[PDB]
Amino acid sequence: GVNAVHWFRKGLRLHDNPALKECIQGADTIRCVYILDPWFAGSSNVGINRWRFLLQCLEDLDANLRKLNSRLFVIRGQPADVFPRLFKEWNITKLSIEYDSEPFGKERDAAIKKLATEAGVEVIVRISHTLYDLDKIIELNGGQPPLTYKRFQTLVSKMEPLEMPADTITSDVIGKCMTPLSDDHDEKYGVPSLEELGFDTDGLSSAVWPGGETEALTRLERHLERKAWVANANSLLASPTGLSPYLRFGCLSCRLFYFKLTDLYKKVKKNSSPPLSLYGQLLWREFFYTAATNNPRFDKMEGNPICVQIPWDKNPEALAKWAEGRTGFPWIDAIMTQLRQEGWIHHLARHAVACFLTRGDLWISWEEGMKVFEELLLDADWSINAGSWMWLSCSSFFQQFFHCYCPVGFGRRTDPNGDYIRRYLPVLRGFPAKYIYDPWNAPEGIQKVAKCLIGVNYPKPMVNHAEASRLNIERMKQIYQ
Amino acid sequence: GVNAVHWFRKGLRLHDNPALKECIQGADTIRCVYILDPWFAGSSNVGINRWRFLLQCLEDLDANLRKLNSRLFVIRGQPADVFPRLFKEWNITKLSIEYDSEPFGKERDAAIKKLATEAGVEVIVRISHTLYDLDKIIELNGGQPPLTYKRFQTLVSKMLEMPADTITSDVIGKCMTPLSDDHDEKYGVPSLEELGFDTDGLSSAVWPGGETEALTRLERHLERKAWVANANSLLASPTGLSPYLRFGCLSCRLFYFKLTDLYKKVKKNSSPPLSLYGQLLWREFFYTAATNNPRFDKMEGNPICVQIPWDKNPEALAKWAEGRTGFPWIDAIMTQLRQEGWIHHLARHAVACFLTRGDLWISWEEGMKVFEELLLDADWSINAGSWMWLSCSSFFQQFFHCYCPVGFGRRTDPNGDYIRRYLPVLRGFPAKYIYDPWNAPEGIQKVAKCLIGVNYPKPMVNHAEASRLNIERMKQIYQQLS
Ligand SMILES: Cc1ccc(-n2nc3c(c2NC(=O)c2ccc(C(=O)c4ccccc4)cc2)CSC3)c(C)c1
Ligand SMILES: Cc1ccc(-n2nc3c(c2NC(=O)c2ccc(C(=O)c4ccccc4)cc2)CSC3)c(C)c1
Repeated sequence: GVNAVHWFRKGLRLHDNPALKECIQGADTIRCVYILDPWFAGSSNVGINRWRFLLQCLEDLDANLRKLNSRLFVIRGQPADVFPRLFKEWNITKLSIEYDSEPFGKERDAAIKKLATEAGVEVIVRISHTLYDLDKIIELNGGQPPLTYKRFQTLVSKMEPLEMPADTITSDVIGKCMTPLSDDHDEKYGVPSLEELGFDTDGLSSAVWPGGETEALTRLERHLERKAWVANANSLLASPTGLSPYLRFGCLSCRLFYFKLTDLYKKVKKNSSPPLSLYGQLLWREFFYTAATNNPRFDKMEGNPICVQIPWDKNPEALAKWAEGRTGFPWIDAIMTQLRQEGWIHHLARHAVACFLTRGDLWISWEEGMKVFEELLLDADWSINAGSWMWLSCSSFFQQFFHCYCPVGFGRRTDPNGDYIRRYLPVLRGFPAKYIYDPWNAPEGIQKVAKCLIGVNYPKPMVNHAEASRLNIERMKQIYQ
Repeated sequence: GVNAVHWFRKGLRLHDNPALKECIQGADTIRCVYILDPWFAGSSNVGINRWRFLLQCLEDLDANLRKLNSRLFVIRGQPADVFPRLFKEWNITKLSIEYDSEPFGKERDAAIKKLATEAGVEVIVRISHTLYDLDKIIELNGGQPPLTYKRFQTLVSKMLEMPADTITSDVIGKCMTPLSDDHDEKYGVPSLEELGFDTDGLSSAVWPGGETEALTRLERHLERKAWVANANSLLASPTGLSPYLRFGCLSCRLFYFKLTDLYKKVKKNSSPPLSLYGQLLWREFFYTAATNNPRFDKMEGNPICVQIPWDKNPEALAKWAEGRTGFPWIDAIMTQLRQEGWIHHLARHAVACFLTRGDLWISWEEGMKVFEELLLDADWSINAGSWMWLSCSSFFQQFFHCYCPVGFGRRTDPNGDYIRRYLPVLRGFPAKYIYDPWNAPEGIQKVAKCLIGVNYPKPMVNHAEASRLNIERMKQIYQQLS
């Protein structure tokens, strides 16, 4: 008969999944697969939050599929080795995927399409990770990706109204489509635990960001309700209505979010032409995906056509202290600790520790910061992470920043009372607000009363910002030439 | 054809702009440009008020140019790299600028003239940032700028130039501005975020930039003064004009004439006193003193600056720069400067004396750098000259008076309203203790809920001890020179 397979990679949801909906059409059987690729492997225990989030997404998908009398099939191995066996054993006729625009996903998917052709399997591809058809954006721009966000905004303004979401997969959508199940399904295709991937979980609290479409749809309605009523040092903390990690994994459709925000704006402000501020970072997300699709070395400086060439220092000792939150600047260290512990930090906090690492203080390549964020950040994948680190290190030709963050000062304006620093660095809980952001300048009496001695209980500033930043500012201006 | 470009740097206005008026004459096209030079980069969020004021000046220029069917072209890059490309691409034949007297500007403008010559572009320079032709003052004085303000007054006594008509739709005539479809994307005015500044913690400006704001303030300022014919003077006034004079949103020559006409109307007299013009001639004086002195902002190697061995104490500087000295008078002024970008002239005297010859004995150069980043109404010449003069670093201006960091505030604002506004942690403290919190009972402290050392910092020096020693240092320095 007609045996269909939907391949989950991103887009880990049943709502607004046009590839899955079209794959079910006319099908006698459906199997939803997720393939754990041993390509992604070798991470240490620091990368646990990404894996935990992913596994919780798969658990949620499996549970939602079970309400449809289906299951999620989790298969371990490389897609190129896995899919030819699946095609033969399940007698597959159709394979569906949500389009992936990133270059190595395009490479992977092109190879899998060749194998599908060899097996006589039709391939269904549908766009649903981004608001727009990125290739149409590139085509409208004469075949090259927009070089600036303003150019991107202008291109997007002329393009056809973004496609509306597809109906959720239901009892009715499935119909008489069925999922054949073996007795040992859970043993052979179950979602893995963290331990099975090798991670230590004995010292592990419950997630601040629980994965999955169910969590995301619940957050969406509360996020919309809170913003209607509205019509800070607590925004540095993880919000129970924050949606960004769910947008990265596809537990929440970005097109549904866009529509729900626009409808909210119309209902609250009684106006049909909202400002860009409404959409937050949705268009910047779309922009970095567009800039990366055709550039397989988007994540590299050397040989990358759109990346200014800058002689960053090689300093792994300084990089580690930055990555591990042991810089001596409580503001910077608190941010890296929150990132390491929970996997999300505020957007302004991302700018602060990125400027600190690259153009501001350490003169270390944006590539190294990207790799640490790649390991630790829940809500940014390869395109957006490479794009943001490039842009924020002044390595994009058309975005020169005139401003350089202060590692002490920026924190004081944001949390005058160092509540944020007292939370993520409790060893400084004694220090008062006048010294909490620069503990080195506190007298030894106030240090001892606080029961933390700089240099012993907490480390001293790793550089002098005034000295370092002035030189790096002079370095960058020379580079422009 | 005849394609003209007017280059805005200062003089961000359409009124009293003789360079732009002459550049338009005989031109087939006109484009007004502002060049964002990456040389000014590297500021932290502390420098946001200057940048915000500038961008609002540019926005206003663009909005007023749009009423003339024109646009402001904002280009990012160095003038020396930008202008040769512009000349070829737009086929420019003339380039106009308002004269800039500062050493840096003269150096930049000489390099751009050489590039213009190489391109076959005629260059138009007209004076309109100052009341007078500064070089004529210098020639009048025998080739050297006046050393003292009184000699300067004497020189201008013997010499103001009159203003040109505002650029109108009639003035533009058949001159037009060719526009690309992507103009806004390519030449639009940048936002603060595009320069890297954090705007999330930012309310609306106390000092909104732009000619339109300045001309509105000018009329209300003149009407208020006609009617009159202080603790609230420490606060920003809705009729204050000084930031607009610095950026050239308000012509200083228009202001001079309107003030003179007001005096003639109200007092029925034709010979006004110098006090009528306030800061206008001191502004002119510092521009004249600096224009030939590229090291005017330095002590060592600067010929008119007395050599004084200030201490290098960056810990003390930061407390002064961040308004954490323990003296609520000094701290309130530095806070108001950081948050808004203007403080009263007498407040400037107070925190300058405190930093240099009064208390901390830190070099006037360091105060100037903090002021250059924070202060909206003083540019390089006036800022360097003011810090030199007020730190007794000018040979011919010796001050016999040392400001008191507690007493001066009390005489100015007895209740302490000013301190309660910019330092609300001391809102509870009564007027007897608000200017010196340390000398107050712990009971009044606890009731006020600010404990010194806990909610606000303690005095960083003993003024009596420090000032006496610094006064002794100063008398010693002068004697070695005499
Ligand atoms: C270091 C870093 C890494 C990743 C992220 N990040 N995460 C996500 C997103 C991003 N980026 C971003 O929004 C992002 C947005 C703008 C710029 C920019 O240049 C720029 C240009 C002009 C004015 C202000 C700014 C750079 C990055 C969007 S979707 C989840 C960030 C903010 C920082
Ligand atoms: C620390 C500081 C920095 C800048 C300024 N400032 N701002 C602006 C201006 C100025 N200066 C000034 O008027 C200024 C005026 C006079 C003297 C002087 O020696 C002096 C000489 C005799 C009697 C009183 C005083 C010093 C500075 C004029 S246009 C905007 C000030 C007052 C202080």
